[PDB]
Amino acid sequence: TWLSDFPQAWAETGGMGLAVRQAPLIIPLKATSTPVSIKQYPMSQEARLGIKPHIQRLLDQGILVPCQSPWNTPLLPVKKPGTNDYRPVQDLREVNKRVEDIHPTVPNPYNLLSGLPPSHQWYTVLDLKDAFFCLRLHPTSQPLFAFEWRDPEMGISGQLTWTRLPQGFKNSPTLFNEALHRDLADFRIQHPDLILLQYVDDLLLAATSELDCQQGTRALLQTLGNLGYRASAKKAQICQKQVKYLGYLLKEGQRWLTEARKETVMGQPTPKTPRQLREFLGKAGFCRLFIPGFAEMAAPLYPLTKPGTLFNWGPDQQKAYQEIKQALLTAPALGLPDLTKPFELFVDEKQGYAKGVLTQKLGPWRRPVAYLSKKLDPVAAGWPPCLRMVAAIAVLTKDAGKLTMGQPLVILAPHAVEALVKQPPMTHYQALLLDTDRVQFGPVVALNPAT
Amino acid sequence: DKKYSIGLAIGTNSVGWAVITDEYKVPSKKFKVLGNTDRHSIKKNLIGALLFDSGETAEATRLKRTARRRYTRRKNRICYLQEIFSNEMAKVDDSFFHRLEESFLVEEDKKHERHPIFGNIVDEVAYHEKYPTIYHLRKKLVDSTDKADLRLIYLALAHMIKFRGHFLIEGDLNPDNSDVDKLFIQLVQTYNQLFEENPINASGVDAKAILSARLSKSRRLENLIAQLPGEKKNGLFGNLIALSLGLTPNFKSNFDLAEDAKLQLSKDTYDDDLDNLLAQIGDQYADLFLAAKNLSDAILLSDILRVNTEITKAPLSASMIKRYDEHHQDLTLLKALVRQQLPEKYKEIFFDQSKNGYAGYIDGGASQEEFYKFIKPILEKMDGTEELLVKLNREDLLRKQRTFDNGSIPHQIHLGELHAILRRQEDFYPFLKDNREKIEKILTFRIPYYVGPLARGNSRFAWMTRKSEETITPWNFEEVVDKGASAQSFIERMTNFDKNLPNEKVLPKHSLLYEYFTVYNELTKVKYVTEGMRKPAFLSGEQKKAIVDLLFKTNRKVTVKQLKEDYFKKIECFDSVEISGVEDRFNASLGTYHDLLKIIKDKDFLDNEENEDILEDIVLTLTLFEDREMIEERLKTYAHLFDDKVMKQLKRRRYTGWGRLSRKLINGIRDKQSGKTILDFLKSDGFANRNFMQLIHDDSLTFKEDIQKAQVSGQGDSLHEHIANLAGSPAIKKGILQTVKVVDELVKVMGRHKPENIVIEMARENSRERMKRIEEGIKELGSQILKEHPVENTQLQNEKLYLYYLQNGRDMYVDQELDINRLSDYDVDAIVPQSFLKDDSIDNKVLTRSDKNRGKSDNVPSEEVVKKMKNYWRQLLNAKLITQRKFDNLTKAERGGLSELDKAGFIKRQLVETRQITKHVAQILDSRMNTKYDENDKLIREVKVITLKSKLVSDFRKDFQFYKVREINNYHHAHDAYLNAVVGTALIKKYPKLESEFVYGKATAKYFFYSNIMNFFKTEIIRKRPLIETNGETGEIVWDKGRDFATVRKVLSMPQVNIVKKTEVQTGGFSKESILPKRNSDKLIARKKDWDPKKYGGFDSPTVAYSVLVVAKVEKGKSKKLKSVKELLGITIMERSSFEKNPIDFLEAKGYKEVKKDLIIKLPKYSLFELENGRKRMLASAGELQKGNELALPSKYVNFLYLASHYEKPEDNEQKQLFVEQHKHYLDEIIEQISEFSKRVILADANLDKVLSAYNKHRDKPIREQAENIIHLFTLTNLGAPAAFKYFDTTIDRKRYTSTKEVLDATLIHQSITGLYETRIDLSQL
RNA sequence: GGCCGUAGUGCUUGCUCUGAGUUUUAGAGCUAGAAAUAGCAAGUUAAAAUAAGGCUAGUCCGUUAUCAACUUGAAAAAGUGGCACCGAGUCGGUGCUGGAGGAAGCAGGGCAACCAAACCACAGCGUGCUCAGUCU
DNA sequence: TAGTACTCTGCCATCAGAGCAAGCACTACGGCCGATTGCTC
DNA sequence: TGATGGCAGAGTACTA
DNA sequence: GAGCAATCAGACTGAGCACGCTGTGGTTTGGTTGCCCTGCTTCCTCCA
Repeated sequence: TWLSDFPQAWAETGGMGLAVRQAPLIIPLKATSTPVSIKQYPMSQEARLGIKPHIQRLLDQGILVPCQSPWNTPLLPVKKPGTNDYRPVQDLREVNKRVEDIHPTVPNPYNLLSGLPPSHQWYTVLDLKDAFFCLRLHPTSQPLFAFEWRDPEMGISGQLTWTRLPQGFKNSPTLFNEALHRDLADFRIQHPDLILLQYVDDLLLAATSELDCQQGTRALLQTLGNLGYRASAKKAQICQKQVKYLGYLLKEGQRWLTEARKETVMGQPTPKTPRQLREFLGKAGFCRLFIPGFAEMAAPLYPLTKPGTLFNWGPDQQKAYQEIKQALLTAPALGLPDLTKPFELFVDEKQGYAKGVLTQKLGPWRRPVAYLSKKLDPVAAGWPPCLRMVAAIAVLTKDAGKLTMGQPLVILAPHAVEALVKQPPMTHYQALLLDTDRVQFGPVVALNPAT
Repeated sequence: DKKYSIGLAIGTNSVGWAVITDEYKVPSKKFKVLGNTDRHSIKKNLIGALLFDSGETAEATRLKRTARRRYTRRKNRICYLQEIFSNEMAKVDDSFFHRLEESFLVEEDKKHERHPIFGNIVDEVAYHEKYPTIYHLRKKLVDSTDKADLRLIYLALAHMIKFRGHFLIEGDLNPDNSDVDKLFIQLVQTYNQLFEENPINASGVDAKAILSARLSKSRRLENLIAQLPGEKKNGLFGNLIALSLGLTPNFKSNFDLAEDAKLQLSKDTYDDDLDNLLAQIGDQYADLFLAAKNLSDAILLSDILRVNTEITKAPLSASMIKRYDEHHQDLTLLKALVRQQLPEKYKEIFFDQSKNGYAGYIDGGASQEEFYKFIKPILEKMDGTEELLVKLNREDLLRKQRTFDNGSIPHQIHLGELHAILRRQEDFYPFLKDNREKIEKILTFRIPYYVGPLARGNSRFAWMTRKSEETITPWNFEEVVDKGASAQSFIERMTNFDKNLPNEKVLPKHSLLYEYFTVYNELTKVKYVTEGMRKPAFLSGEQKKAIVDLLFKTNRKVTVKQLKEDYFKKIECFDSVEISGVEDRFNASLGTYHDLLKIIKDKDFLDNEENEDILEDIVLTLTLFEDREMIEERLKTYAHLFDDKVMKQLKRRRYTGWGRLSRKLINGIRDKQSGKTILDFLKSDGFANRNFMQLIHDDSLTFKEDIQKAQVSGQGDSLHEHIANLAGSPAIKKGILQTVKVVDELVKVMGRHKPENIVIEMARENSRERMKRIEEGIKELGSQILKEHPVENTQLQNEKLYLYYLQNGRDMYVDQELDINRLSDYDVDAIVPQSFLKDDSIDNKVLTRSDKNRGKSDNVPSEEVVKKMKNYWRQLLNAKLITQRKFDNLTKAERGGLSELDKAGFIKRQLVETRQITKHVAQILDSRMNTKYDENDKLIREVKVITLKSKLVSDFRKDFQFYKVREINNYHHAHDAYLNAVVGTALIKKYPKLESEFVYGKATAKYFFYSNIMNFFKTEIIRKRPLIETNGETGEIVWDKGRDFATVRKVLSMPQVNIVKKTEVQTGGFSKESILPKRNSDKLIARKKDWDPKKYGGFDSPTVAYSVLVVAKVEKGKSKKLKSVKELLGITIMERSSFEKNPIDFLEAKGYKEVKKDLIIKLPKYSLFELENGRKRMLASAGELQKGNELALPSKYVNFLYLASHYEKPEDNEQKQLFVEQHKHYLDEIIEQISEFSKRVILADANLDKVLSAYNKHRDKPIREQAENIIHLFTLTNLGAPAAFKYFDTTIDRKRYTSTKEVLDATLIHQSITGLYETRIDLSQL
């Protein structure tokens, strides 16, 4: 029923939209920018046929118009993971080189989820289709982007510049966010109660009750419809408790882990080459935040990957492989951090590997927020056990800042090295750990090995 | 961008190249292809070689030019004679000269009677009966006193003027002197009459046989001296005999003249020397000298005439008539003898022109030698032919008047005959009396070699100045041409300039200013130490002045002892003086100053300053001019300065040699600060006493800057011009230019980035000459080894036979005689061991019975043997069978043997290049590549140029199993370039201290270092070197043996190498110079415009300049319809200009109609075309094709073939034969590879069948022989023109592709100088 | 040793000349045979050309050097062609954009300890050499 | 059936010589060297 | 001073 | 007698000098070891 109510917001009905609000944007050029051109790199047969329908559709939409320009960079058919969509993305190496560099403002995924409070339990994930294509390009800067496309069936041979901002331009992901930002910025003024998360092209609306989400969704669709953006309706989780966002499951206000992801890590067999082990470690490392003591658990595997080492798979590496396989099977449910309440961090350090868990109060219990673990630097590796914990706190305390948003937490560790920092038996560590505004030490107490 | 290096290898006809990275890996990139085919890209390895035809010198062109000038001048002489005779020839016979001009013309074409002299058959036959040869007419004209026909007079005079004799002997040759021993007895009589103190008698002495002997002049003089009692060599009689026979003796000892007293009768300046010697010795000996002159005249005249002269004044004509009569008598006798004794071959002998004999001798082209060879056996197998055989042996049987030996007749004989005719016939014809002088001048005029061509400003090879613009004729040459200026320009046109100031001419070597400059330069750099001096002190300006004024101008050679005593002890009054910085005796001295002092006898004049210009002019004249007459005419302005005697002495003096410093450089330029010249500073410059190099390099003075500006400003040129200006062979210059161009293209290819390193290397690089040299040596030594068994040139080409003959058939180390028949059993030993240096020339090779007789087996020959054979070799050297250097090396031991320093030097050179040509190539490359300077105006060495010798790469290949076979394909050039780069880079990385002697920019310790400079490549030396190789100081890895060898093996095994043969437009002679007889064919070329070949003969086989592709229509059949045709046309060299001027009309003349200018394509030689399955053919001409494909045989097979054939001939050798025996089965695979490649590309089915059959039939022979013969089979599948090879006994001829039709439907490929850039043009579309 | 000379070899460039060779024509071929054919006689010499030829008209010049294709040019000359990787039968194929996150290696710079070597100054000693005194 | 037209295969290629001048590149010594000795005419 | 391209002649075969 | 052709001061003492070795000392350069940064580069996901 949602499709009928907002014909001007869905991409299936509205189609190729237009950024009516923002004006055409001039792409500035570097001080030494001089025209450059290169013959289009011959494209593969199947890859050539993949882009051809899009060029026809882009020509109809007005995105691509025939032109003659001195700038001509080839087109790249980036096959989609699903089948081979071969999106028409320009190589744009030269243009990126010739064009200026501007300050970026894209939010890193490790923070967006930090802003979500557990109070808002109802979610609404909206994805803007053709997001980059919405912003118009001034005709003066249109000649900057061009490519040679000749099809005898079409009957037109030459350069086809882009009237919008295409994919690949190194500053495209920045301008869209900036431009889309102000648009949704006023929406928050109209609806302060709601909590809308603006990704690069994915909008997630969080509300308190079911009715609040419904009211916001209708208002959000109308605002985006007027603004010209069009959202795909095929994949749009609306008024559902279980939603998928930023690669993370969101249920009961907990940053769960998708079951499909867990299968991929365990599904791979035992690696036999450094490439195979890197693939595994890459999959594993995305889930470091759930596995307690990830640094020490996967310590053996690290030197096996070492660039100049031999892949003589060791029994310790096997034991290390099994630990990761079993650790991911029973990964806990990390809760969404609530910025209003204070944080709590447990710190432990055994055998030169720092481990800990970031937790927050949940009723009478503490709920884990993120598991922090790091390899201590070689200089601190040889320190005595009393001094090693001080370095472990500093390493983990730096990690907590990337998640707590600078808010203070309770540094809890078994030993009482908090007084040791004042009178060590290092000046940088003192400033980081003695800042009462950002860090403090609570009652000294041990912690469970699992935590 | 990636760091890379370019390796080059230069040959006379090949330039390999290769690009490598920092890891010794050849890169690879896709290159765009232009043209009109579908192909738009191609992948190629960055390694290849360029092949081209060798360059040629200008020797042949110079000879042709000289011949053309000679023919033109001969025609002009004949024209002069005709112009003189025309006035009376008009009355006697108007059309005589016209009939003469058109003798070469068929009867129908002639505009007069077919008879040239008289115009009627009766008179022609009568004249030919009365005078069968021209010499009969010449003798009759000389002897008779009656009137003769003007036509015959002209004919004789024209023959004499046309064919003049040689101008070697100058002066006069009175033909009346024709005795030998009678005239020698007359000379002896005069000798006794004058020198009556001691008698001299030659009774019972075969003076005629001694003087007429074919031996050397010195040998004849020695024999005559020995056969004459009472006198020895170098006596008065001996000197007179030497002068008469031609040797130049010094009569000073004879008359104690205390002078040179050297007189060479032949030279005309020595005639004036003889004049002055007669002045010295009064008149007594003057008559004796006249007698000696007469004797010499008679000797040479008898040698060249061999006929009495008293009866007739026409000795040469009489000799020719006698030869004619003997020919007639011998011919009649031979005819009768053949008819009587043997009538079975009279026909073949006297009628068959195909075979040799009299018929082939006269009508055919057989020469005297061939005729004698054919007629000897028949003469021997006969009776009563003893005198005929004697004449045959003496080379006097059936002789033609005009023969190859007629080159010894001086022009004075013809002059005498002509003068006799003129004297006889001048009474009846007044104009002959009036024009005798000018006729004789016509005969005896030749342009001096210093005047050169008589051009008028439109000849590049011309230097001459004319006092007046009138036409030059032999009768006003002196009055028109300025001979003095001509000679001055002659000399100055070839001398060099001063590099310091490359605008001014260099000074004469013996110039007084040069002598002063050298003396002062050596003098300013001396320091002395005497008691009471804290330290040594430089020579003060006044001190140098006094020293020059008291020592150099008083003694020829200055010695430090005279310097200390005559001046320091006497003037400075310091007994204890210790000179320093100078050798005991000074090098430079005022040599010219002393020479003039004893002649002009004026110290005041020689020391005065205002006549220095006069003195410079005097020495310049003496150096420039060689002839006394011109020297005198130049010194006429200075006659007032010195009396006639002094003038004669000056004219006698002759200085030879040019200096290296221009007068401007030495004295003209002055310092801006004080206006002092280089000579002034050298005389006195404060107390610093700087020398010439310091003066010119000093920054404070302006000399440096001024010189630099002048040089750089005036130094401008182009690459081609500079390369050609360098000194060397034209082939090497061509290779250098090609190398520069390929370097430029490779730089363009690699992203326009200059390489880090450039490594280069260049290769180092008669029977008649050997025959003449051995003949001269045998004549000089008086030996008869050649007489014992004559040897032909082809046999003498053998090294062993040549050594045996040069050694006079005796051992070089023992006093024994070797046997020619027992050859191929002794050993050839180099004078210097082959280990020290590599030289297989005759200058170092010595043949001996046993090589164990050189004393020490390594050092130079043992002392005692060297002394004995040293007397024997002084003899062989006076004989000239060995060279100066050969003799020196042979006799070295006595003075000293090979020292340890000598061993060190020898081994050191074997690995370091020091050739000026390589240094020039490296300098050119460095200047082109590196052109950026620094803050101090110093060139920054962005690119380093490294030069290596081929020994390093050859040793690398032999040591690490990278054997090279040159007969497989042309990939070895590219492989050599790649290996050169690898070795050079590795060496400079391992040893950065050797860049000084490699990169362009104690003895025992040195020996082992250079000997083991390439050891770090080896693994087990038993020392075990580390796998990795570090720089030794830094951590840079230079050679990882684990992989780098695998990399080299992979690179050398790449099947794709860019081999490109440079297309060239053929230039040179129009066609073959042979003139063929008349025949009915269209291939003949007319020799003149109106001489139709079908009636007059002509040339054939014209060289094609470049083929042209023409698409047009021709008319075929009686219907004259237009059939579309596409064909190749060969534009010959003669018609190239005509075709280029108007191709449309040129093509339309040949028969094509409606040609297409756009479709016309010019195709030079070696144009490439691809067809079928990768088959490629090159263009030899418009009607023939060459192969254009290379066989990429695997390196495994290459190595097996090398090892089986034993290229270049214990446990290491033990394993090689076992390896070959194990891999015997590789020969079949090699044959299979050859067969499949030939089937795919060569397409020579019959030749392939023959090769396969021969291989099958020769399967049982040894593996060594089988591999050695399989090496030959690769000639079947090669790049270039087909050629004939041999497999064991079976021989395989050429398979030529005489059809150029399929290529018109092929793909035409245009390749750049490296082959990486192509333009494929499809010819099927046209 | 340097430097200095010279002695020789080789090669390159330029000039002036010589002897031949080749081509056409002249040197009456005769006898017997219709004829082809057969038998004899004769032979040595000369003229002209010797790169076709050119204009600049000289007693000059004409075979050396240089030269892939295309565009611009009168010419002299200047411009024209993506990279990386895995391979290998004369070369084949694959890839190529950003942003963001996690992990790992690498090189360079600064600073503070400890250590080696080198140079220079003084002094001593083994060996060898020059000079001075003495004898000879 | 005769007239072009193409393929194959053996033959063929202008050669000797003499002077003069200039330059380079490379290899061999020697040199300074007086006084003595040798031997040979 | 050897090559390597031209040339003549013999052989074979296709076409008017 | 005159010419051509090589040949290329002994010992002792002393001072003075040359090559090599050693002791002392000054200075300079260089190196390893250790702690820090700056930087550059390579390897694996998750998205337009």
